[PDB]
Amino acid sequence: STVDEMTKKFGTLTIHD
Amino acid sequence: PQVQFKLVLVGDGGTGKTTFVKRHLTGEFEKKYVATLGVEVHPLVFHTNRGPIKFNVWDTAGQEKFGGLRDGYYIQAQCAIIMFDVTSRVTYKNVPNWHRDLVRVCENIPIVLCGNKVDIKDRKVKAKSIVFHRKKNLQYYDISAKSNYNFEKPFLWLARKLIGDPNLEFVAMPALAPPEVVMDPALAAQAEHDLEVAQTTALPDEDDDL
Amino acid sequence: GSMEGILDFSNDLDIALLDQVVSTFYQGSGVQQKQAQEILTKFQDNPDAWQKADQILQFSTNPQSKFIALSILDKLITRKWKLLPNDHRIGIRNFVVGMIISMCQDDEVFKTQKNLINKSDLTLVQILKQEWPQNWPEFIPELIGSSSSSVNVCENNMIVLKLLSEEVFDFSAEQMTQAKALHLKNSMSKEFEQIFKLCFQVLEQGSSSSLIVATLESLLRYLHWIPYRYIYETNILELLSTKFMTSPDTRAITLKCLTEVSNLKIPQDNDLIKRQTVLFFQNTLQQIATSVMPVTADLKATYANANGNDQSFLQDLAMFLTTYLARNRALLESDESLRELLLNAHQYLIQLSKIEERELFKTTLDYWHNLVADLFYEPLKKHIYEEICSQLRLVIIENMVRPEEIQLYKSEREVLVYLTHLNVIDTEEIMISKLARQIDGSEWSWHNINTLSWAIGSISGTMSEDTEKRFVVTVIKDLLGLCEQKRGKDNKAVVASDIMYVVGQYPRFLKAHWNFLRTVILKLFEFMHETHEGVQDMACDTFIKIVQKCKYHFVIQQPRESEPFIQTIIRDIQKTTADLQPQQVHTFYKACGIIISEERSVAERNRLLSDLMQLPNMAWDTIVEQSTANPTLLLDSETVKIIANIIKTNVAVCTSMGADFYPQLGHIYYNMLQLYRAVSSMISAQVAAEGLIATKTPKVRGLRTIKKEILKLVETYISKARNLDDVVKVLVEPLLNAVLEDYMNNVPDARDAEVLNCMTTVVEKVGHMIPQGVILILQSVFECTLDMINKDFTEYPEHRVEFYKLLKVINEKSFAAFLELPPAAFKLFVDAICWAFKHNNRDVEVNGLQIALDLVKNIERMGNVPFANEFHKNYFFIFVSETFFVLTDSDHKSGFSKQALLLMKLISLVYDNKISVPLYQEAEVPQGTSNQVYLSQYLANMLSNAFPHLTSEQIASFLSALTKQCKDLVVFKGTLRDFLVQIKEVGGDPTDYLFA
Amino acid sequence: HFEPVVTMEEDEEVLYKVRAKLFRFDADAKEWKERGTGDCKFLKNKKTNKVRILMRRDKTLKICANHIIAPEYTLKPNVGSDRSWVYACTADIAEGEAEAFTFAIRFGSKENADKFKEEFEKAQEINKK
Ligand SMILES: Nc1nc2c(ncn2[C@@H]2O[C@H](COP(=O)(O)OP(=O)(O)OP(=O)(O)O)[C@@H](O)[C@H]2O)c(=O)[nH]1
Ligand SMILES: [Mg+2]
Ligand code: NA
Repeated sequence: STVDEMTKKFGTLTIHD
Repeated sequence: PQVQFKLVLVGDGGTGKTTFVKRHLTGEFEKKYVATLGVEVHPLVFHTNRGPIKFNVWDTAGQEKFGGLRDGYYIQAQCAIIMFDVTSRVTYKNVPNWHRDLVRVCENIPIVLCGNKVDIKDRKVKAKSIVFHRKKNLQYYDISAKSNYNFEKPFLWLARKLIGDPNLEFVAMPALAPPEVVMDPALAAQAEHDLEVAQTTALPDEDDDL
Repeated sequence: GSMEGILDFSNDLDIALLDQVVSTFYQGSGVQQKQAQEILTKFQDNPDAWQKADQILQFSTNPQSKFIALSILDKLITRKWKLLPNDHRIGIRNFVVGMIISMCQDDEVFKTQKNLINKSDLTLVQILKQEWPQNWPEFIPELIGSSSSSVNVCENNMIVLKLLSEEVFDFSAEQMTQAKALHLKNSMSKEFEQIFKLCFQVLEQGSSSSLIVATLESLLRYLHWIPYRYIYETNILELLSTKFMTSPDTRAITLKCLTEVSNLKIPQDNDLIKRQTVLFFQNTLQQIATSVMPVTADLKATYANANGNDQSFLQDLAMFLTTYLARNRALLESDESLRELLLNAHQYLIQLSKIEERELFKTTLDYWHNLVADLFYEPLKKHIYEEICSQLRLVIIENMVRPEEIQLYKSEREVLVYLTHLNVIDTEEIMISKLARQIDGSEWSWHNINTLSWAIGSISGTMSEDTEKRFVVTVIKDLLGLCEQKRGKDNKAVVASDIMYVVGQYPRFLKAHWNFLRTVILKLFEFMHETHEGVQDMACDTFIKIVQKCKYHFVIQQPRESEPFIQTIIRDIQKTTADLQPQQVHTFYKACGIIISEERSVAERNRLLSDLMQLPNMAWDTIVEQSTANPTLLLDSETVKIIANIIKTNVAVCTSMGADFYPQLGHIYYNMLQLYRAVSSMISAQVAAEGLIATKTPKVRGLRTIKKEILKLVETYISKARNLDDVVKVLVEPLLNAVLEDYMNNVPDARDAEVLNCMTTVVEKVGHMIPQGVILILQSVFECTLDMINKDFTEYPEHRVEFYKLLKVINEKSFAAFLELPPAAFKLFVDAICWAFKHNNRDVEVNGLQIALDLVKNIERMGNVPFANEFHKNYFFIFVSETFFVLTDSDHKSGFSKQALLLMKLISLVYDNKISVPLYQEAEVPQGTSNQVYLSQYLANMLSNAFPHLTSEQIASFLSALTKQCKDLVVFKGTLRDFLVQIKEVGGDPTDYLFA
Repeated sequence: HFEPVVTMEEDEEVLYKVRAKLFRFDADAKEWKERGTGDCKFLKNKKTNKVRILMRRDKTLKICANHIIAPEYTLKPNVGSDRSWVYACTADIAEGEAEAFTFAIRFGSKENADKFKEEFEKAQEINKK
């Protein structure tokens, strides 16, 4: 679950505000 | 101007001593190897935050047959650049020799060791091998007269040691408002002619990035 | 005008006119200075100029004139000295000794004219090299005798003895014969008892700092060669480590002396020497702590401020501590009472390591590597250095460098990987808490987050898998939080790059966690659409970087996935790469190629290959249909871009797939070679219409790119090809007909050097299977390329280089192609090889000598047949004399070894009677004459004419020795180097060649 | 109270900035020589409304181009480049005193070179006024 919650945060990574 | 220092540039023939200086004087890149006969003195000014600094650059001859006065050129030099070629192992083997003759005339001066031609893909004198500077207290810089990699560095370092300020930086020289020169009929002929030859002589190194 | 008077040697030299010319040079400028320079040079090079030297040295008041007088004398002494009459030799010795003594007596001149004094000493030292000790046996006793009287003379005699030691022991190898080096070395070694006696007395009785520095400066040079007993069995270690570390004028030189002491040859099993080696180190550190700075001093701030000679001193300190501790730290690790000394010296190195100076940092990092390696392997050591190592972790992390600065990065990573193993818990802590200080903003900057990322990625695969997992998740969570926190897409891009940098460095984690790997790759595909500077490159770099490491996880079907992910990448390949530049697309395609190579089912790999090449094959086919039916469309520059990108895309895939690329190559091969011909026609047509300037135009350079990328694709494939039957049967014959005639029949400026490069790879891989094709290659490119490059050494640099590679590999692989050359054409082959000898360009020089050497081996391998017999009668003495010419002209020193090897091989053939024919022609020598005798006779004559100042004895001796030594290579080289010294001077000793 | 612890481009606005390499034609030889590489700026003076080219070299920051974008100058193409312009300059003061040059200036791509020619002509339309 710790790896999966991290994977989900990674999904939303963006360069824009 | 009044604050000026004599610099001696020494090292094997072909290493790019003159090319390096010409790049600093005019901005150009000399492709041809035309050996220096003895020495050529070239005045070279930099603008710094502590006023302007000038180097009298004695560009000396690396080949032995064109060597001229040899260590006669080193007398009362206040700093030096020892140059070699990272593509040619023998130029780095001769660095101890160039240093020997230099320090015997110039006992106590700031010296930079420069490994030129690092732009070349097949490098022969590896970074790992370059250690001669350590015990002799020389500053070392990988440079390239072609790519301008670290080309400012040797002069910046020497400037700092000679003036005695480690925070000395180079700065933008003052840009005066240029003139509004209207052109006359009497120069229109030779400008017309010179432009015809220019357009129809291709620019060097079109594969380069800029 | 008046300045060219001194060149008129028919009159007495006007000394005031010399000083004008000398002043004008050293103090003038512009035209004035440059005219004076050429006249000083013509004066100095005048062979008679030395006669007017004692004239200058007594009459002139200018030191610069006197310096040039000594420079002219110095030239005579090293080169024409034994040619002089014996009264001149004594006369010159007398006024060099007399001038030196004269200048030392006068305190004004002794102080102010250091440059002229030191040059006089060096000029004296050249005389000693000629005359001492055989013709000056009482030099050393009379030197030591004068040193008691005048302190100035004593100090100057230390400078002389320093320079003497240098020229005998440090700089003799190049500049003297082996026999003369040994003579001077034994002669110095025999009288050193008396010299050390003087130095040690001067160092104890120590009245004068300039004298003491001069003595310590000489000592430094003695330490390169003297036996350890002079250091250990006298009191001199106590003096160096205590007395001379206190005073700052002596400190610098003393530390360099102790640095060299630490490298002395020492018996490794004697407990008094071990206590004595501990003692001097203990003292030296004690003086630093109380006289210079304590262990807690911020040396980063000191060095940066650059006062006095502090930077040189701190450099010397690093050198001293590293040198000693590398050799001797074992002596301090077992005693309890030496533990503080051990750790204090290491703490100084920790503080030295914080200094902002790349080259210094490198020096200390070599030591840190040495240590942590030893702590990783050696039992029971690491616990001693737990506190030193913990600080080092911070020092290395805070100074981490980008991977692109290859070498400094490698050393850092190595050290950091050892320190991570030694204590994983501490490393993780230090890295995480540094991350928290990026989040809180105290240490926040673009540079600082980048260095931490490079540091975190450097220790990959060192932690346990289970610890790594927790560490990476924590690091990635925090970096994601940092991106979301930050504002302005400059800041966001720096962190996104670092996030993606770090995940790229942990493939083991990506391998274990498919879900996460998939997210990272899809995120990179979103980043391939960002216009912001650097982002698309970073996305493509990271993609192929992940792909290289985790290849298997793309090519197989994962759990809960309908297909292997390679298929999913290929389907949206148009959409994914739509906003990328052409070179970035090629990297994408190259990456896709790596993955496809892992599929070992042939049907599937070929299917994936054709799927991957879909867009470029559909673009290709429509261009072929267009431009074959009407070649008018090939003039458009936009079509030329599209075609070059298709070929470049093929090169990129072929690079990563190699032998697996064949089915794609087969799809385009024949149409591609037809395109090559069509493009060639346009280039030749444009050249006739526009002139040689056409080759510079964007129009023609575009077309030439097409040809070059076609040549590059084929070269790339054949270099890696596994099925050589199909290379010969299908690829070769079409390729040769397409490229060879076009090359030959273009003007030199339109010839692509890549044609040569391509052919080299063909001859390399399959030359042995195509003897008729290799003959075709020579006929088409040999003579016409040789004519481009045989006028000068500069023009057509790439062609020149690739030309000798091709001849090299032909001479190795299909030597029979040279046999079928007409005799006239085979003569040009020999001419071309020797032409390569004379190049300064190392690429050409090395192959020139290599070809020459292999040719000789190939002719030898034929044995007693008429081609090999005719080859020796025609070309043996050409290679011998052409090799000798480059060995002895002082402009091809870089090629010495392979020159020597080639020369030995040529000589060994005659010594072993391997040439089965008279090298001499009809009636030139008596009938019953061996090649050995005629070889000695030919060379004796050759050298006599090339070097007329050598005696017949010098030459006959040299050759007798050289031919004896033609089985032992390094000895042979020794004899050659002796000959290179002797040709630079007159009256060299012929017995020097018996040195064995 | 506690006492505390005790270029000449100011008057100008940046209209266009592009990265470029500048050459001068040495008429005596038959060759171009590099003069500098860096940011080439178009600078409108707030007093006179006069636009000039200012181009400095990287790192040393020495001036390698300093002249008015005069209405009379015309940008010609070079034979060996699709991303370059060449033109006569009657007075440049990058070295010190005014002096005539045949300049050529090459950009990263054709698209930049085209935008240069557009902005260059816009500058000339200001200097006629
Ligand atoms: N690739 C590359 N070539 C260089 C560089 N610097 C110089 N060269 C080449 O070196 C050749 C000769 O350089 P010079 O400056 O004449 O060398 P030098 O040391 O002045 O020669 P001497 O005057 O004989 O001492 C030229 O053809 C240059 O093209 C460099 O940074 N990179
Ligand atoms: Mg030169
Ligand atoms: Na890394």
